[PDB]
Formats: sequence, structure tokens, C-alpha cells
Amino acid sequence: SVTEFLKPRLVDIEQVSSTHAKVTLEPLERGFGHTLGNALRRILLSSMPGCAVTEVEIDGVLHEYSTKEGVQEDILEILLNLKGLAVRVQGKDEVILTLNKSGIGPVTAADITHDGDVEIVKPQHVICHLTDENASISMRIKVQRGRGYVPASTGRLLVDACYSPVERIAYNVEAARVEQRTDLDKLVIEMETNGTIDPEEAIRRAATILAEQLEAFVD
Amino acid sequence: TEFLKPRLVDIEQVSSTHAKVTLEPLERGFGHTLGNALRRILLSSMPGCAVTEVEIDGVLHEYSTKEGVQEDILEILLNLKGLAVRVQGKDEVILTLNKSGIGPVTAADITHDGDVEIVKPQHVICHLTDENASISMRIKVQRGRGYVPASTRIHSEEDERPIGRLLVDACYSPVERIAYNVEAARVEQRTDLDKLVIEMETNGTIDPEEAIRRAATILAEQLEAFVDL
Amino acid sequence: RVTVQDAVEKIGNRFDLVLVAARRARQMQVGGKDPLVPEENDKTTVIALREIEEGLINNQI
Amino acid sequence: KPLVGTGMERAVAVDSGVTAVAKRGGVVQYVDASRIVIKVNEDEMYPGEAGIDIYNLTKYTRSNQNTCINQMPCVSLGEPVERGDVLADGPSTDLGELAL
Amino acid sequence: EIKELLKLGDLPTSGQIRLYDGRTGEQFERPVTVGYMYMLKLNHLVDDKM
Amino acid sequence: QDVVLGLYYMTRDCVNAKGEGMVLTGPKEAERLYRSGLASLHARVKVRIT
Amino acid sequence: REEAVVWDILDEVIREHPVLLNRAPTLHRLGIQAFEPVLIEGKAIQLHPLV
Repeated sequence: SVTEFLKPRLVDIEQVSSTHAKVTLEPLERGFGHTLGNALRRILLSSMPGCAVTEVEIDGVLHEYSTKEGVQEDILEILLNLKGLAVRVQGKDEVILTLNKSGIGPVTAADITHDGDVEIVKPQHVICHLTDENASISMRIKVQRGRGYVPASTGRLLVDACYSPVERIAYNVEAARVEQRTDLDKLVIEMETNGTIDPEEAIRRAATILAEQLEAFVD
Repeated sequence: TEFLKPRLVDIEQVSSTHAKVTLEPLERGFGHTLGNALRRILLSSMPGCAVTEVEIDGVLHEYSTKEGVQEDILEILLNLKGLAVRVQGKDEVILTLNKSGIGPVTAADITHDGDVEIVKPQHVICHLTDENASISMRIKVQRGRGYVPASTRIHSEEDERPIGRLLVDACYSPVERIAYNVEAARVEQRTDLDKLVIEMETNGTIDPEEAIRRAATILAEQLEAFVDL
Repeated sequence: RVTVQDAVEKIGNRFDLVLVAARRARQMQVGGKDPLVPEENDKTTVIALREIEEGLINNQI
Repeated sequence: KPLVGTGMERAVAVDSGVTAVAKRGGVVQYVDASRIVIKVNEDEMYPGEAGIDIYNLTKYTRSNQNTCINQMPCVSLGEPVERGDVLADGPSTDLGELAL
Repeated sequence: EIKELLKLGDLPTSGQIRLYDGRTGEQFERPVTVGYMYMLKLNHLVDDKM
Repeated sequence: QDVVLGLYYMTRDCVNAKGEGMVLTGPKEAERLYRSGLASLHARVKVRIT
Repeated sequence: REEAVVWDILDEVIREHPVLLNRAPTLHRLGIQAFEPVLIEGKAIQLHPLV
């Protein structure tokens, strides 16, 4: 007993989407449902590494303040919508991609100059809509490697970086029991993620990050 | 990817009971994440060592009284519940105690051993108050973890204990409060390296140089289920 | 599942839903029939309410 | 003890008669949480008497409402006491203050 | 005079203290009152009624 | 009463706040912004909504 | 004897058997209501806050 605390097994992957899953553990010792649920939360939401769009250069603009015509939604929205694009960068710190399109209709991330060195993991992401017989737009999009979520605090247009792929993570603890006690915790972790990584593996990455800290103490 | 990993660079046993320990350096957030995880683990899950039964020579139940002693037998049990000791490689031990003559009775009166070590000799069990007075008793100690109330314990023993034993509630967990704090420190000519300080108050049976590693171990193995998925 | 309103959409008198749910649950518990809905080892109480969801019960049956 | 009170506790606990109160002044001769016994001083003794006031305390006993009522000493051997000092706490008292 | 006593202790005279939640170590927003109320167990305890 | 206290507190606007005035693509990153402590809950913002 | 099986049986008996809770006095129909029970270690009846 004295050093053989109860260990969970995954009760389910409980998967409802490729984007979101409800990985549940049972039993955990009393109170550990927070001690791990939140600990992995704080890892997952803020200290997972990854790659994201970081800066934009649409043709001839000094500030997204300038609502250049030919596009339906103004540049403040194109700027955030380009933050919406999930991307994978292989082996590099920062990479610039180019995008252009022409003709009346939408623009999509599928229209980017796909290097193959970089994967746009969701091509069908609409970027904007075009609004004249002569409508075409061309831009450089910078993608960068980094960690967590970094706000707009630091012709280029700066934007917040979504390096962590976790769109949301949440967790609960709840009653679970065995044949003789009910003071034990279940843990439900729910998370939703941008498609760069599947969640039942993102958590295995995160559990590793946390485990690596302990490696200098564990006997 | 640039993660600096911690080492437990320093410790200060400020008292025979209280100590500080520091883990350094840490990245963003990990000062908080470990800072709270280890506090919550240290409070729940450090193993320790408690009195668990007491047999006193002439008493019959908790509510009685002994001639020539200043406490109801009950307040003797409330006193022994707080007594704390190390035991060396044992799941339990029995301590004999004897005293006679007027004055205090204190843990220093227990029949000492090499394999038991008491954190505070002056913790007081009762007073004797008559010239011929005595008490003799067999305090049984057990190892364990968390807290186990005697009412559930005897319901877990399932044989019928003899008349004239007393039972006490078990409170093994040896740490009474834990605090954590995070701050920046000089390493590599750079900022946002957290020196985590954890500082702790204990019953005196354990030293942080074990305790923080044991807590980290518990965490590290509980966490296996999330990488083994 | 618990709120029976979608069964009341089908038995538009709410009293008849108790008389019909009881009758059908008795055909299961007592009459020895078994459900046309997939059972999950629910009580007949719930099975009969889940038999209204398949849209295949009224007091003709 | 309540940490914040009104100073009426020093009266309710004594006048309610449930703390055992020193009938005459003297010195504590013996104590054992069942008896307390006081060597009364000759300035308040009656001349033919032994001169010794025992107080056999009531120990664990049912109240009319089934709560226990064990009195406990507050004195120490050889301690002086004066007429009307609390010798022994009642239920719900300590050092003679009310303490619910 | 309460403030004066709290100043004689080394205590915060606002009476309030910042607290953290032991489920996460997050700080609570704004301090909260902390101090030593007196509380009585009443004779209506539950196993006598269940 | 406590539920409505919480919802009142959650939905006020405080004219000074941490992270005030930025533009977000949805509630989920609103929550990431709150939970990481980057924006205060009653801070003013613009969001895309659906 | 309260043997180790009985709870796994109980948690099958009860598994969805509504139980009726009412205070007294019970002025109006909303004063008796039914709830699905879930088991508890203590001795109090855990009621839902809004109700």
C-alpha cells in the first residue's frame, strides 16, 4: 500500500470528432483529477510548441486601417482570418509563403503557393471574397515557429500568433467509486484542436513535456 | 523548442521542523504548474507514521480516568495522536512507556530504540500527580498515508479487538502546510527563468530532499497513464 | 433520456401516454414480448418511452 | 474560549453552577481529574474540622439531552486558590469562561 | 480601534487578504475577508434525524 | 442568487483592463485569452461571432 | 452482512428508478417532485440548487 497509489486506465477515447474528443480517466486518487487535469491544461493551452501565421503583407498597405476595395470584408478581417489558417512548418524557424488569386469569387488557402516543405493542413479555409470584374489580390504570408499564444503586443501587418494547436481545453472532476468507497475522482478532459495534430496524441505530447520536467527528480 | 529543465539546487532546514527548497530554473508557467502540483501532492500523498492503537494497563475505554493523573484518558489519546516518530524499515512497531513519581510525562520517557526516532522529546503525554502514581502503556505505531479514522479501521479489521485497548485516529500525512513562490533569477544572461521556491512545515519526520523527489515520483508515475494511452 | 415531450408529440393527450407506456411495458415485463427499439438494459419504463421514439406504438397495439 | 465575547462569560459559567467553585480559600493538596482536594487555610477554617475540602467531580454522565458533562480540573498541585475561583471547568467552559 | 489592533499585530488593516485557489494556485480577483469567527455545532446533527 | 452574481460579474465592462481593445476570431480563443491570464474577463473586445 | 456485491446490485436496481422528494408543508404541485437518485457516501440528501 504505502507506495502503490491507484492508477487509472483510459475508460474511453469517447471520440465525437476528429477535431474534438473527451478522453476520460478512472479512477484517480482523491483530488488528483485536478492535479493532473489542470496541470495538463496549463501545459496544453499555453506551452505546447507549434507553428502559426505571424505577419502579413497584402499588396500595397501600411495599416489594415486602409479598406482597399475589391474585397468584400475589410483588411481587419482578412488579417484575423489569416490568423485562422492552421499550418505545419518542417524544420524551420520562419518561412514566408505567397498567395494570389484572380476572378470574381472567393479566395481560399488552397490558392497559396504550396511549397511542399510546408503543409497547409486545411486548404478549404476561405480567405476572402472578390468583388469586381478585375478583382485579384496577391500577398505574402509569414508563418513562424514558436510556442503558446502570443498577443499583438510586440508594409508589414503584425498579428497575434496561435502557435499552440489547442483551440480549447477544459476538464472536470467527478465522483467515481469502487466496491467500498466513493471519494475517488474521475477525470474528464475535453479538448478541441485546429487539425494540425489529433488530440489523443496532442495530450501524449503534453504529457511528455510535463514528464520531462520530472526526469531530473524521479528516482 | 528551448525548454530548460530544473535541478533542485538548494535547501534550507530553517528549523528541526520547517524547511525551504528551491527548484531552478524553469520556463514560462512551469513555476506555477509544478508550484501547485507539488503542493497539492505533498499535502495529499506523502507517507508518514502515526500512532494507531494504545493499550494502557488499567483502563477499559476512552472515557475512563486513572488515579493520580491530570488528564482524562481521552485527553491522553488526543495527546498521543499528535506524537510523531520515524521508523526504520518497518510497517509498524510497538512502543512501551513507563513513568512513576510526580511530574510531567513526556515522549522522552518512551523506551527508545535505534529503529525509532522521535522528532520532539518534549511532547507531553500527561501529568502524574501522586507520589505512588504510575502509568504503563503499549503504544502501537503504523506506517501509512493520508488519514484513516478508527471507526472505519475497526470496520476494516473484521476481528473483534480485546477489551481494554483504546483506538486512536490515524493522521499519517507529515506535512502541515506548504507554500510555493516564483521569481526570476540570474542564468545565461536572460529573463523569465523562474526560481521556484517551495517552503514547508512538517511534523518533523521527513526531510525535503526526499519529500520533493517522492512527490515528483508519484506525479511521474500517475502521469504514465497519459503517455501510455 | 427522460423528458417525454417528444413522445407526447406522438400521443397528443399525455394521459394516454401513461396508459400506453404502461400497457407496452407490461407486454414486455409480463406478456413476455421484447422491444422493437434496441434496448440497453434500460428499465421497461424507459424502453417503452424509447419505443414511442421509433414512432411505432399507439393503443391499437 | 470564544476569542470575541462580551465579558458575560465570566459570569454565566460561574453562576450556572456547573463549574466547581472553591467554597473556601486554600491550596491545592491533590488533583487527579476525578477529585480535587483543597487544604483550606486556617483564616477560613472552622476550628474542629480536619480542614480539607474535597470536590469529587462529575465525570462522563448523560445530560438530560444526552450530551456528556465531564468536569475537568484547571488547577495544578500546590497552586493557591481563593474563595470563588473556578477549580474545575464544566462542559462547554474553559478557565471558567463560557465556551460553546 | 479594530484597525489599531490590527496594526499592532503585523496584519493588514483592511482586514481582507488575497487568497489563491488550491485547485490551481490561481489568484482570486480582489481580496476576501479572512478571520476567526466563533461557530457552534447545534444539536440537530444529522444521524440523529436520518 | 449566486448564479446571477457570477453572471453579472462575468458580463460587466470595466473601462480599464488588461488586454483591452483587441480583435478575436471566436469564443474559444476568448477563453484561451482569459484562462492564460492574458485578458481580463470584463475587458472590452471585438469578436467575430456566429 | 452488507457484502461487497450488494452495491453493484444496488447501482443496478436504482439505475433509473425515480424517487419522489417533497418538503412539508407542500403548498403547491411543485412541492412534490421526482428525481433520479444517484448514490452518496454521506447521510444528507443532496438536492439540486435551482430546485
